[PDB]
Amino acid sequence: QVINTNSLSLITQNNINKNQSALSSSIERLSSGLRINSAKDDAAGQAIAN
Amino acid sequence: QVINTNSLSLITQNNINKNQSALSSSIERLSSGLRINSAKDDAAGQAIAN
Amino acid sequence: QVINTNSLSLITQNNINKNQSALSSSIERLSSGLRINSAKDDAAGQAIAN
Amino acid sequence: SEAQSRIQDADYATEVSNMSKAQIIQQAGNSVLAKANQVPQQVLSLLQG
Amino acid sequence: SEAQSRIQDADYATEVSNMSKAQIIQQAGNSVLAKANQVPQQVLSLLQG
Amino acid sequence: SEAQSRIQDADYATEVSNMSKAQIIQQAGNSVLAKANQVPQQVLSLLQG
Repeated sequence: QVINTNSLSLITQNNINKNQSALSSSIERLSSGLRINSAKDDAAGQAIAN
Repeated sequence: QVINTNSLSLITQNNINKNQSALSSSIERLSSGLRINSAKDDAAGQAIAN
Repeated sequence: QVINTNSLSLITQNNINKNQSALSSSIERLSSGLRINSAKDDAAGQAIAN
Repeated sequence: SEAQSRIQDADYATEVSNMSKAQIIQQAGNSVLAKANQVPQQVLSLLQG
Repeated sequence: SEAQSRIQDADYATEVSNMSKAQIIQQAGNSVLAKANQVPQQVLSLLQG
Repeated sequence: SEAQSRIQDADYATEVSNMSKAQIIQQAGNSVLAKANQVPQQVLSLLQG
């Protein structure tokens, strides 16, 4: 009942943003095929692999 | 479920390499006809033969 | 009907990993030609064969 | 080599499922966003102008 | 020697059948995973977006 | 001559597997590139135009 001052689309935007990171990470992992691609993952695994 | 980096074909390659030595030794033995053709075999036998 | 947090593909994936062990063991067994390849199989048979 | 490959080399079986996961959630949330943005004009309708 | 061979030296006849069985189950599981993963978008379609 | 053979003359057994690796990775990469670049039109879907 308000003019864009308290609209509930913001929570949907936030949820889409949260799932965007998962989507990008999944696509990148499909592309590379490696479980760890950078330091954002478990750094210990990267060090052990190296 | 991974791309050839956990490939079990490495085991096949290893076994092929192990049997390659036996195959080459057998062919060389047929060609020479003598058991001891180098010091790879029993060196004591070679000394006694000499 | 639930939002993707209880997907039944998990069972299929788990079954795939269960059959992966059998597949790898079968291929290795074909490659080696020997029933015993390591201590994972019947160790008593391996010791007796040695 | 076999031991190292267990740490790297992400299992594609779970990754394709997660890809489909993320895609479907993203587009469903997009449609829900559109539906939510389709809500405000009820007050304009009640304005009768 | 022949006694020793009877403990080692797996019979190829059973192992080849096991090989084919394992390959069939593997690709069957792949196909079932794909088909099952293609299910969730029924709710997406229901959402009408 | 055998000595010189041990340096040059790469083993084909490793190279066939390397070729299979490279071809499979290239196919998977091109397919995932297509699947990635077919995503952006969700913003067009949001616009409802």
